[PDB]
Amino acid sequence: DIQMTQSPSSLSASVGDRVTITCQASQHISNHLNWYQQKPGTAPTLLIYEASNLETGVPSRFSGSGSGTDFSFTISSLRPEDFATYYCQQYDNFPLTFGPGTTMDIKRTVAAPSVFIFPPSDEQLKSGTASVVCLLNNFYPREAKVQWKVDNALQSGNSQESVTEQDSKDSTYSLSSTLTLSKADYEKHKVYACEVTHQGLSSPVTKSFNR
Amino acid sequence: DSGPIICAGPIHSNKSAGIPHLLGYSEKICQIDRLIHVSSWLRNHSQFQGYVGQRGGRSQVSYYPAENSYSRWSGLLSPCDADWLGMLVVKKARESDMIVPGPSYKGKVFFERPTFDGYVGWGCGSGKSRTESGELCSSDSGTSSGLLPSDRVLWIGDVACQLMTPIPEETFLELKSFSQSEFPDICKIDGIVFNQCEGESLPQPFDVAWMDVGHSHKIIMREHKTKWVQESSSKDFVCYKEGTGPCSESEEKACKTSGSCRGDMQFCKVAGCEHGEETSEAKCRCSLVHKPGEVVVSYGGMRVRPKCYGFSRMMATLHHH
Amino acid sequence: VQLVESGGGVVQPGRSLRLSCAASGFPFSGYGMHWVRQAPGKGLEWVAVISYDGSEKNYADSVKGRFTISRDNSKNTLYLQMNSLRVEDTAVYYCAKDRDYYGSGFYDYWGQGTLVTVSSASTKGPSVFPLATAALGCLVKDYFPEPVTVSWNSGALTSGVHTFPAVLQSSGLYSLSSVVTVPSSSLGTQTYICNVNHKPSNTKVDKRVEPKS
Ligand SMILES: *[C@@H]1O[C@H](CO)[C@@H](O[C@@H]2O[C@H](CO)[C@@H](O[C@@H]3O[C@H](CO)[C@@H](O)[C@H](O)[C@@H]3O)[C@H](O)[C@H]2NC(C)=O)[C@H](O)[C@H]1NC(C)=O
Ligand SMILES: *[C@@H]1O[C@H](CO)[C@@H](O[C@@H]2O[C@H](CO)[C@@H](O)[C@H](O)[C@H]2NC(C)=O)[C@H](O)[C@H]1NC(C)=O
Repeated sequence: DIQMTQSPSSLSASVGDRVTITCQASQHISNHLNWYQQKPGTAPTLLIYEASNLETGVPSRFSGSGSGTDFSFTISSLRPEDFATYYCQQYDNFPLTFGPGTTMDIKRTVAAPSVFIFPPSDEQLKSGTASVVCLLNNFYPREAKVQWKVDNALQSGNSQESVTEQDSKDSTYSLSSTLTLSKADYEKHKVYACEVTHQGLSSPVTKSFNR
Repeated sequence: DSGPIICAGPIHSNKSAGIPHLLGYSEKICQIDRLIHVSSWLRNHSQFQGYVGQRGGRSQVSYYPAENSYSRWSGLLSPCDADWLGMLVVKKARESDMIVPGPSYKGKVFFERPTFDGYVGWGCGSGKSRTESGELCSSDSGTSSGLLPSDRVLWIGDVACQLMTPIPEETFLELKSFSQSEFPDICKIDGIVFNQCEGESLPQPFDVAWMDVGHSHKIIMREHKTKWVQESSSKDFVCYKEGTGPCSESEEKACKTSGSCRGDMQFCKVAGCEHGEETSEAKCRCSLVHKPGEVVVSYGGMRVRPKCYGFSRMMATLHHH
Repeated sequence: VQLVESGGGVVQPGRSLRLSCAASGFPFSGYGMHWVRQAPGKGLEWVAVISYDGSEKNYADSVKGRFTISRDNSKNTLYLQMNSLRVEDTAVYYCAKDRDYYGSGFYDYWGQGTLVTVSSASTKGPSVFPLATAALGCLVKDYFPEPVTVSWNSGALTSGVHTFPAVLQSSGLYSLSSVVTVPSSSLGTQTYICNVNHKPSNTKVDKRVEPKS
C-alpha cells in the first residue's frame, strides 16, 4: 500500500563526522514513522519512534525529525558502534511497510586490491567440474567489480562474487569471484585471465595463467 | 459504523503523554473523535495511566442499548463529549450512585450513566478493569499497555446533548408536575425523591425518556413529541485542513467570518466560500456536522429545546400497595 | 524482557513448518505480537500480527492463505503455522513485542531470530578443495544447508583469514571460500590446515595445503 523509500543507499563516513539519513513516503504518514538500527548478525533494535522520541537506552547523538512524507534520522558524532544498517518504518496503514535500508560504512584512505588467481585442483577435476577462483584482497572503497576472460573472451553470468564485511582494522573489503566451468569445457581452453578494475588502480589489473 | 467527525482513531505511542487543552471548537471535537475526553476523566478522577480508545475512537465506543440510534449521527453528542465542551459535568461516582443492571460491564474501564440529578461515571485505573457487575475493579493484564481499545468504554443510553434554550423555573415546575402526574408510582429516581411515597419498594431498573431542561432534576416523559430542526449555526460547522488536521481558534473564527475558506455546499450557502485562488496550497475547509439538527421536545403543553435528551436506564423505586 | 524463537530448519516447497516465540519477564497477555522476516542479503519484511487476546489478526500479503498466526497466553508462546512454503520465503524470522494492545506497529523488543530455508535440495556435506606474502585457501563447495564454520590450524592461525559469505547456486547447493595470506616464507617453514565443520550434516573435514609442482 505505502511504499517507503530511503536514501542514501549507502553512506561512507568516518568516526566523529555527522550522518544524515533520509526516508520518504508516498502518502501523508503524519508523525508515525519509527527508526531501526540493525547490527550485522544481530536483531534489529528500535532507536526512534514517532520520528522524534528516543527509546530507552538510545544515546543523544541519534536524532530524528520529519512530519508528513519526508523524514530524517541524524547522528551527530559517529561512533564505531553506530556503524550498521538503518531502516525506517511506517505504521499509518497496515500492512506495515519498511524502508529498503541504509548501510552505514566506515571510511579511510583509498587502497588498491592485491589480486590473486587460483587454478582448479585435480581432486575436484575428477567429478567433472572445474572452479577457478580470483581473490581481491584488502581494498577500499567497496565499489569494484571483476571480469573473467577465457582466452580473451568476456565471460558473462557464469561467475559469482562474495564480499567480506568491512575490516575492524583495515577498513577494507575483500572479494571472492568464483568462475565455474565443466571439466569438458575447462580442458577446451588455454588462458584463464581475471581482470580487476578499482578506484585505486590507474590501469586495469589482470592475473592469468596457462594451464 | 458512525464515522469520524474530523479525526480518525488515535494511534498513541506512550501512556505517559500529555492531554493538551486545545481551545477551538474543532481541536476539541478532534479530541472527542479520539476518546481523549474519556482518557482525561479516567486519569484525572480515577488515577489512570495512558489512553483509552486506541485505533478505534468514539466511533467504536460500546453502547447499551447496543442498538443506539444516535451513534450513527457522529455529530450527535454524548454526555461525555459535552463535558469537554463545558455544557455539563460527568461526576466521579460515589457509593450512593447506583450502577444499573443489564450493561456488559466486564473488562470495561469507563462506563457512564445519566442519572436523575446529573451524569455520573465509574472509572477504573492502572492495569485493572471492572468485574462482571461493574461494582469492583480488578487486575486485568490485558490493560497493562495503557493504550486501550475503545470497546473498554461503555456509554449507556441513547443520549443526545445540545445547547439549551434556557427556560424559566415556572416552566420547569410545570414540567416537574406533569411528569409526576404521568409517572405517579415512582418514589425515588436514582436517589432523588420524585413523588412522595413513604411506602417505597426496593430500587429497580427503569427505562424512561428524559430531557435536561437546565434545573435541579431531569424531567421524565411517557408521551413526548420531538422535532429535529436544522439551524446551521457555526457550531453546526467544523473547520479542518486536509493534512495538518484541526484548525486553530483564529483560523476557525476567520473561516466562520470571512467566506474565503473552502467549504461544503451548505457552508457556502450560510457563511461564504471562495474559489479560483487555490493553486497547490492548502487552506482550512469547513463542513456541516452530521446530525438531525437541534431537537425540540413537546410535553406538558410546552415546547422545549433541552440541553440533553434521550432514553436511558435509571434505577428507581415504585410505590407499595 | 526476552523473546526467543525456535522451530526453524530445512524444508522443501509444499511442506509446512511451525515456529514458536516463547516469552519471559513481561506481561505477555497485555501486548500484541509480530512476525518480521529478513531474506538473506535483503532488508526487512513484516509477516503477521496478533492482538492481546488472540482474536484480531492482520497478516501481510505474500502469506495470506499460507500463514496462520496464533498464541497461547497461558504458556506465553507465539505460534506461526507456515503452510505452502516456497523458495521466496527463505529468510530469518523474528518475533517482536508491541507497545500497544493490538499490534499497531512498534517493534520495541525483537527476538534473536531463527532461520527457515525452503528449497527442494537434499542434505549434502561439503567437498573441500585446496587453493595453493603468498595467498592460499580452501574451497568449501556443494553443501546444503547453511551454516558452515571454517577454522585454520585448529584456531591457531587467525591473522589474515577471510571466510567469505557463501553463495547459493543454481543447483541449490551452497559454496563458499576461505582464504589466508601467509608470509611467503612458509613453504616448509609452516604447515597450514583448514578445519571445515558442517554440523547440520555432521561433516567435519581437515584439508592440508602445500606447494604443488
Ligand atoms: C482533567 O484535568 C485537566 C487539568 O485541570 C483539565 O484541563 C483543564 O480543562 C479546562 C476546561 O475548561 C481548562 O479551562 C479553560 O482554560 C483556558 C485556558 O487554558 C481558559 O481560556 C478557559 O476559559 C477555561 O478556563 C483548563 O485550562 C485546563 N487545565 C487546567 C490546568 O485546569 C481537563 O479538562 C480535565 N478533564 C476532565 C475530563 O476532567
Ligand atoms: C514512554 O516514555 C517514558 C519516559 O521517557 C519511558 O519510561 C521509562 O524510561 C526508562 C529509561 O529512560 C526505563 O528505565 C523505564 O522502564 C521506562 N518506563 C516504563 C514504564 O517502561 C517509557 O519507556 C516510554 N514508553 C515506551 C513504551 O518505551
